[PDB]
Amino acid sequence: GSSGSSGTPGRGSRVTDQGICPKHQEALKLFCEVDEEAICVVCRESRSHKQHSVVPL
Ligand SMILES: [Zn+2]
Ligand SMILES: [Zn+2]
Repeated sequence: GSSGSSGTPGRGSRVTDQGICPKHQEALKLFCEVDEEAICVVCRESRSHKQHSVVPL
């Protein structure tokens, strides 16, 4: 009985879902708990994710 116990280690230990919004280009410091996508201060204020319960990444 064999098994594909082969894989590569994942280094980093740092968040990446807080880069920059490709819309307003603002430091992503919030995450829409309604769309499940990282957003920026502008996005949150934007009616787009304004009504959505956004949280501080
Ligand atoms: Zn934005
Ligand atoms: Zn949203």
